[PDB]
Amino acid sequence: SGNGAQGTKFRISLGLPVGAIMNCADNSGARNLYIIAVKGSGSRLNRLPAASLGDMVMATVKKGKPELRKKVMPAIVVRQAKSWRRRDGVFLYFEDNAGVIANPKGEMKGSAITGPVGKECADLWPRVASNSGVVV
Amino acid sequence: PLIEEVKLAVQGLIDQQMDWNTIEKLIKSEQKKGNRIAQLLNLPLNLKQNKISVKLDLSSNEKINVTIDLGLSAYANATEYFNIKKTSAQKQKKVEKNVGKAMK
Amino acid sequence: SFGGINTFQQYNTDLGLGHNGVRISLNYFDGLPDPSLLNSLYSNELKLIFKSLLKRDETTKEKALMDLSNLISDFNQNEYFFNDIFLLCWSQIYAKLIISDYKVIRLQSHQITIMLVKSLRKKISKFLKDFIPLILLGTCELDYSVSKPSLNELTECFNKDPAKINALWAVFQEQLLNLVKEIVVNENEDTISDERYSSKEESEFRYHRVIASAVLLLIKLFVHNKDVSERNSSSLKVILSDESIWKLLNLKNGQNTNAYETVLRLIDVLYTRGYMPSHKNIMKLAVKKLLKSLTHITSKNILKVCPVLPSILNLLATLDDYEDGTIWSYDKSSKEKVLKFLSVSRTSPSPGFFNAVFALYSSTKRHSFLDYYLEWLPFWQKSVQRLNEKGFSARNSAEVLNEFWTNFLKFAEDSSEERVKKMVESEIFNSLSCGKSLSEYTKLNQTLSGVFPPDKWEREIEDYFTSD
Amino acid sequence: IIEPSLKALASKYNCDKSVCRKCYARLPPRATNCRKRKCGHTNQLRPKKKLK
Amino acid sequence: MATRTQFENSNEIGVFSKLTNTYCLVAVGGSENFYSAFEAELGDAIPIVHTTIAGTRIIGRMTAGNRRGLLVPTQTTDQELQHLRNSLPDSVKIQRVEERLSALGNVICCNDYVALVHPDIDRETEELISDVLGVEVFRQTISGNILVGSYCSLSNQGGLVHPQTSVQDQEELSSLLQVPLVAGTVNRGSSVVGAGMVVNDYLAVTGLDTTAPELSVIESIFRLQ
RNA sequence: GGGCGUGUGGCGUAGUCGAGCGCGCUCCCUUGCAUGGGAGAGGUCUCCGGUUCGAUUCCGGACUCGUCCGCCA
RNA sequence: UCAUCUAGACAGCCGGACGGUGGCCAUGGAAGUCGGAAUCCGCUAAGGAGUGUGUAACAACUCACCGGCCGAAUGAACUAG
Ligand SMILES: [Mg+2]
Ligand SMILES: [Zn+2]
Repeated sequence: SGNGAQGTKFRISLGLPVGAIMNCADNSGARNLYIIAVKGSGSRLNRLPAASLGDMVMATVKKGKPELRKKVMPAIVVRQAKSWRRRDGVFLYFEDNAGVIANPKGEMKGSAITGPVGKECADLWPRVASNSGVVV
Repeated sequence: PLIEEVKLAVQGLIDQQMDWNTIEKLIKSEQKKGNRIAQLLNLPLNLKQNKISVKLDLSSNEKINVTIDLGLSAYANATEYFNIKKTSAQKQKKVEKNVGKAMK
Repeated sequence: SFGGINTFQQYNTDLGLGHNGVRISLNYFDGLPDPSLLNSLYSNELKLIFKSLLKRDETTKEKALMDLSNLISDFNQNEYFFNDIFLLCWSQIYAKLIISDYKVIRLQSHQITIMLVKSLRKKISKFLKDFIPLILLGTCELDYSVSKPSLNELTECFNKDPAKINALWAVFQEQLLNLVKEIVVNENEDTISDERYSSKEESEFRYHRVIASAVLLLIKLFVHNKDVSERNSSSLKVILSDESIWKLLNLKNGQNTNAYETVLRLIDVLYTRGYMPSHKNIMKLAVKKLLKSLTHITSKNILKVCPVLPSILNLLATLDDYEDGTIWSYDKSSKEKVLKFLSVSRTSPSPGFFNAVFALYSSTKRHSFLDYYLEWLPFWQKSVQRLNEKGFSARNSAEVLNEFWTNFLKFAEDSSEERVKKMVESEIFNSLSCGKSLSEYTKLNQTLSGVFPPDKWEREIEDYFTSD
Repeated sequence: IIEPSLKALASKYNCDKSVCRKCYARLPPRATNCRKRKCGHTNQLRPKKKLK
Repeated sequence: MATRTQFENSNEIGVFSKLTNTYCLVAVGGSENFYSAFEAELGDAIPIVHTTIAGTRIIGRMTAGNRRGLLVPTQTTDQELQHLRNSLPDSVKIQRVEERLSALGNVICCNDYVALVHPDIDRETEELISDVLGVEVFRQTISGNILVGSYCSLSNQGGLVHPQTSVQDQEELSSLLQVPLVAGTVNRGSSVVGAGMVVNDYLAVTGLDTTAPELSVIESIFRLQ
């Protein structure tokens, strides 16, 4: 995350390392996002920088519209599909990995989100919560 | 002396830590309301180099525009203009020494 | 702590609104408190409050006002703090604050001054001349939220005596006029608001809101003081002559017609007083601008400008009476403007529009402004047709139709011609017959009590039963 | 602005010093040698750089 | 007034607050300036409730409010529901909604008289809105934007809609809602106007980066003067 | 990485401290297997500082280009 | 190696630190203090045709010189263990 964080985030189990391809949930014309970096990740020998729900990543559009391909852009993870624990102790997970496109300040490139988003992401990014249909 | 009055006025407005564009708007309004100290001033103020410009009558209706440093006295600015005069003369003498051998 | 000298100000010797030796002015550039006085304040706390008020950001200004209010609230402990020096400084800052874009700043400033007057009563006498006009301007501000609380507080300050409030208008009337002059003549949109931080618009919007308040104040001053015109004629003339008040009469652009309405009221009040008749030039300038306004109303803005239209026509009728329709004579194309205005206005009807139209007709008929048959009737007929088609979809529909009938019926009476009579009957029948549910709205039926002899209406009912 | 006398009193402790050219030590204004061992008590001193 | 406010830096006030004529709701994790704006402008006549909806600071997008009633998602806990029942006046009705879309502020754009909803809501939820809020309902999209609550700001006097909206859609929605609508932007050009600001009959609260022409458009369309 | 040299009009190219020619085409004149002739336009001499009186010219720096030499088992 | 020294030295306080004369050239000015040369008398206990700050030029302040307090060694430059 980093700059555009609205508050802090509890530790969510990391599910999306570098090289992961997730679905592109918004209506910006991109089909999938390919994660090349995680904002705020630490440094360890041989350890891959991994992303969780609500994290801001750097991503490229591998499949989609040609004006979105072949460049790096920030993205926000909204669906994780690797099970994580909340402080009320429910273990929950979606059925796919999904993210949306944003600028470095966090406002969405698109306008609407298809499918659910996590509340740990909706609380942390208000534009995602603004364009989100259902928040769970 | 009147240049020193204008300098004391502009420096008093500067020492209030007032915004430069608001100072220029204050000069325009007082020129419209007929203040002599304001009307002696020219509005594109070079406060970035601590320099003002002032209108002086050529005959004791034509006016000339002279730049005055705020950090030196009016007599000291006059000595600087005299110094730029004196430096120009020496270059002219160097040109006169140049002319004969150059044109040959 | 505070440094610098206002040398330029010393030469000017104009105190603007202030009468206590400190210039008080609305413009941002000047009238700022002198550095030396600021140092003289009794406590450090007060001085910090003043620096914050000077800073541009609103959150900072508001926080300082909140602090000042708290200090005033604890008056007994802090009475020493508020001295003549505080009052002189406050007076200079208060003026700038009341013109502030943010309502909270405006409201708090007004509340604070009133508290000072209540707490320091009889010691603010020297400063009453400076403070009272500004307080009143706030009480006559278009926004209800700023004005209503301010007035209530003022009344409370004076122990709920109506006489005292009225007295204030009388006692400081010369000063109140000076404030109006300063806003109208001395100031310009640029002077009021900084160009760097505002657009060409907004700066205009702000000036207009402030000037509207001045006009409202002027109207109030005139009503309160009977002799104001005679005593302050020279000052009144300069305020009136300037086009700034008149520029407000533009309906092409602008958020509200409330400001425009205020100007109309002023013209009417001046006519009632006879100042407009007395001074021809002011009247002509006002009249021409009013005529121009008629052109401004257009199909695109008809919905927005509809409430103000009944008022515009009513003023015109009153003006026409002066000088035998002299007002139309001033403009060569005035008749054309009126005709155009009527055509645009008829399409959308607002409550009271028809009465205004009839009033205009009544004033104009003696001098034959509009041809009764060639010009007026077409206007009337088209109107009823329009009313019926969108009928009674509207709500006031019942009232609006009722009005048309009452007015048209009067217009028809002054005809003595068959076509008019024929039109009345045919239109009436059409209006009732296509109708909507005229009978069903009892009020509508009651308001539209009748249009013809009783027996005939019965014969028509007879035909409906007799019909195939 | 502080006050002229109070600016003088604060600048007596903050600005009217000398700086050793070798080890950057803040020194008395009338000093002749640096008081520090690491520069070897050198006499290469300069006035502390004022504003204006 | 359109009051300049931030939620700890956030210029979106409709996300973190829900303002009606009768009550106000604000998030629990808020700054002193953010609370002081609603406390000064609203006054003591109108209750301000510090609330959490479904464990989230976002409350404006989670709930849809009216002077007659308040709608909350299924995930709202019993402690939050009881706290809202105690803090709110007896006039308003609070009822949980069991519906898949579950973010009622995004789904529903509503005022005192008439409401716009997401087209794909369930019929039981539509009847629940019509019962609790007492409000007639239309299923419509604003130029293809299904999130009418996020992309419209609505009050009794007027409405602000999305800037990239077809004009034909503007008179259609204006005739359907019986209020005048203006296409405009908030928060230095942000498209999400309903998330950008909250409004009622006499107050509008917006972000600090909302510019002066935008604020003038707000006060003009909502008649706050 | 280092060394050495290089930089001119739209293009090529001449320059001793006091920017010319040719090519492209602007116009005019001139006529198969389409020419020639005459007046044109065209440079911040790669850039920035100093010297001089004035640097394409002298010097210093930077940019750029072209050459040459360079790791291990 | 030079100087000063109970006929009062060096630090520290306090007082004076003057006239011819605004010496001669030169400058729009420069009067000790932008520079070029000379650099002398008077009164002296003592005071430079000036050590700096210093003003357009002045004015003003301080110096190196002499004096009251102090009463005895001290200052500069250099050399090497
Ligand atoms: Mg490795
Ligand atoms: Zn040292």
